[PDB]
Amino acid sequence: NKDNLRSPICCILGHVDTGKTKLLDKIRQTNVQEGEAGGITQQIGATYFPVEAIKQKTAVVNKDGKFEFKVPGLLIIDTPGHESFSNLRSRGSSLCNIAILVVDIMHGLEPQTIESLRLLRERKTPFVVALNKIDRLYGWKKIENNGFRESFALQNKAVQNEFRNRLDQVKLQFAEQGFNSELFYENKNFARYVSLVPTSAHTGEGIPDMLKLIVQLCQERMASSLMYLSELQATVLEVKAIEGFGVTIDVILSNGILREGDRIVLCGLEGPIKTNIRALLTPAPMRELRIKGQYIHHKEVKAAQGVKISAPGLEGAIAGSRLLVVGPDDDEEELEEEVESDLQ
Ligand SMILES: Nc1nc2c(ncn2[C@@H]2O[C@H](COP(=O)(O)OP(=O)(O)OP(=O)(O)O)[C@@H](O)[C@H]2O)c(=O)[nH]1
Ligand SMILES: [Mg+2]
Ligand code: NA
Repeated sequence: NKDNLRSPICCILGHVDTGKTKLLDKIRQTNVQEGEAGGITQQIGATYFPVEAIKQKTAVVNKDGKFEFKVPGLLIIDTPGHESFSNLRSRGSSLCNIAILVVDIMHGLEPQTIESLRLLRERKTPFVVALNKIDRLYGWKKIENNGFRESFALQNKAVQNEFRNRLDQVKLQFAEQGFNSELFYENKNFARYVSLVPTSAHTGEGIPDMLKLIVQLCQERMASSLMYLSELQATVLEVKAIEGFGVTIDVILSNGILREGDRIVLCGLEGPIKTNIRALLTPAPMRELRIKGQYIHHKEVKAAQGVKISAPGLEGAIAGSRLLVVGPDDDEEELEEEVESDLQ
């Protein structure tokens, strides 16, 4: 039932500078990419999108309202594309239920695209491809934040032909890597063929189509049990000292529910850590966990979400550690053993 709905996790993967973060900024209406050193992402990011927002941002490709939204929302995990962060792509990939693979339409598949495809294939993750930077097609005429088809229909013949040529090349490339793919509105087998959705992070065109498609992936490809909450599952992303809270952990809550005051167990350098949540915090909706802000204090947070936890004794917490909650009925040492076993 609806009071037990789970917000799924989507990872965005792709080669360096293909526009992962720029796409998320266009959706959030933020400017994270401009603040990044080097213009590159160097850590895992997480942003929560309430379904009310996704409905608004897909309205132009859902004008009558026939599309049925079932998810309460979606957590999207941003990852680096730079060669040196494979550990982070592997982590993000292992957390997600679905994914967006970003491909620069002007370049096609590149080395970390291929790395990413290996990850998606290994976990059999449902994904869609954002064929990004369509505004670089020579003579592209934009309508800001339009659906791709509406905009494509208005282009001159030369632009349409250049588009089709590049799409055909990118399809042949996916085929060579063992994936069949179709332009999204030509895909007759959403269950087995990858949908390609042309986008521009600069003009916003196609982003409504991409958001609709990732909801569809959650609702029509992700295992249906993952639409509802079950046993708590959570992963430590980072251990960071924060002004006025001391040593905190950033955590991806993958399943279940966290509560203020909860007593939690996780791996530490010198052994398991057992402590109490003094503050259970999130960013504002549609704002990055990897960005400093005023944080929202919660008594309760439901999965999936990226959270920050303040608790004594977090020094020595180990990034990548699983995290568990000691409930009214629990035996602790068992839990310690299984997180310690999963760490190794
Ligand atoms: N013309 C055009 N440029 C884009 C588009 N999307 C991204 N860019 C440019 O591409 C550059 C790289 O964008 P990023 O958002 O850093 O891409 P990324 O995939 O997140 O990069 P890494 O996280 O460093 O792997 C920036 O200069 C963007 O402004 C697009 O749709 N059109
Ligand atoms: Mg980035
Ligand atoms: Na970049």
